[PDB]
Amino acid sequence: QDCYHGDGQSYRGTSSTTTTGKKCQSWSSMTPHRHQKTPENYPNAGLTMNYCRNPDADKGPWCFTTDPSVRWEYCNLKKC
Ligand SMILES: NCCCCCC(=O)O
Repeated sequence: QDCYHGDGQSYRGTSSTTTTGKKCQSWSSMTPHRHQKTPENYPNAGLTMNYCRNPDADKGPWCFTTDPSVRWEYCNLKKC
């Protein structure tokens, strides 16, 4: 099962697609979106490849988007 539990900071699945069906930008890529959500900045977060994560304590997993126009979105993951 690829779901999450409550806030999903726990998650470590390899779901890398947006809520709207967009590819997730890779965490360390500063293209298209430059940001500070790097493993250098969050060594415990699991800010690997381009999978949905929660380095910020948000309500659920998300990622930056490869759509230059859409900086970030929630992930297409379910609460389990
Ligand atoms: N936690 C949801 C919003 C992500 C904001 C990304 C930021 O620009 O650092």
